[PDB]
Parts: sequence; C-alpha cells; structure tokens
Amino acid sequence: HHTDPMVSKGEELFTGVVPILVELDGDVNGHKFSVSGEGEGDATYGKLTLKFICTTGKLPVPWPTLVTTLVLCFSRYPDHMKQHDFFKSAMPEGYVQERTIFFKDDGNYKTRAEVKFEGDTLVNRIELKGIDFKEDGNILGHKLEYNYNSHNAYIMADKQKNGIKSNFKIRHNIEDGSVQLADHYQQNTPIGDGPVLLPDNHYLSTQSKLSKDPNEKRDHMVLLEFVTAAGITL
Repeated sequence: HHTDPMVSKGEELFTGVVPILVELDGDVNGHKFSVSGEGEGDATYGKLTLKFICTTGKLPVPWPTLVTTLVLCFSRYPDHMKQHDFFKSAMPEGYVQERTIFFKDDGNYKTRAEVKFEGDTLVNRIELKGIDFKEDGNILGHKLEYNYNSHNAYIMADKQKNGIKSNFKIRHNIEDGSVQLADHYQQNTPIGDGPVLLPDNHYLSTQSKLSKDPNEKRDHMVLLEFVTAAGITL
C-alpha cells in the first residue's frame, strides 16, 4: 500500500519470492565461456540466493570477479525511498545495464545485460568481453581469494538518457594479502517507452557470501547477496 500508483505497480511485481535465471556468454583474451545461474530474489529483505555453473568447463577467470556482472531490482528500498527505485519502475519491460570494469594494472571487462521478466521469471542476459589481461596477472593467473567484501555504491540520475549512472570500486583480496582494485562504471537505461522513476542521489549497501555445493562436481559459485538502499533520511 503506497500513495503513488507508479510505486504500487513496481512493488506489485516483487511481492514474494521471484525466480531468477542468469545467462552469460563471455570472451576474456580469447577464452570463450558460458555461465548459467538459477535462484530466487526476495525484494522485501533485499535477498538473492543464486547458484552459477560454468557450462563450458573450467571458468577461465576467478568467480569473485563476476559477482557484480552476474540484478538490482531485488534491492530493499525503504518505504520513504520507494519513489527513488528506478530498477523496479522499469519492469516488466526491463532495463539495459552496461559496465566497464577496470582491473588496476590489468585488463577490463565490458558488459551489456538485459534484465526483464519472461512470464513470472526475472531473466538477466549478459554478454561480457574481456581484453588486455596479463597471462601471469591476478585474474588469468587465479590469484584471488574465494571471498567478497561489503561495499556501498552511489546512484545518480542521468536525466538526459532517462536512466541512472554509478561509479564504484570493488577490492578483491589476493592470496598474498594484497588487493586487486576493480573500478566499475555503470549506466542503466529503460527498454520500454513508459515513464520510470528517476532517483535523487542515494547509495546501495551490499554484502555477499560466496560458498560451494559439496555435492557439485562442475565449476560453480553459490552466492548469497543482500542489497539495501540508504542515504535519504525521514
């Protein structure tokens, strides 16, 4: 129950637990790979549970480097901030999420994703191109720890494109106790013609836990993610 019928329309699609399917076709320095993911999102708690399988064999990059690529419509927007939820307002027709991810002293990922409903299922369809990576480096050399760290990301409207932009840094732990920086540039634009909610400046707070399925022999990542919006007060 919200005063704004635009907010009601978005909230209605994300009542209860929504099934998620993730598809990624990837090419990093000519290593071609595919990832499939399945799980559930619960926007009420900002909670995602996903299991990803590399369907082409061994993943040629470390799993932690793909967490941000592999669905911000499951973010928990507090009641006083629901007018600022671009991600749900674009559904069900969906949104494009584009990134460039710069790995300091290494290569970059270029990603393009379509996030939309197919019936009751929320689908994230991604293409990833990776170029200029070092053979011996932390990424292609698999020197990252299998873990993730809490981070905040500031969201700004881009009035011109009727979308949003975000720039933010992820620090990946290297197995020697150093850090690999990953500089993220992000833009989102709606797929539909309809109006969307353009937000005031705010931030998303994210926690992620990575685990393994002890019965799974395929190369895989189990992901538990919480995302909460913050930074506008009552």
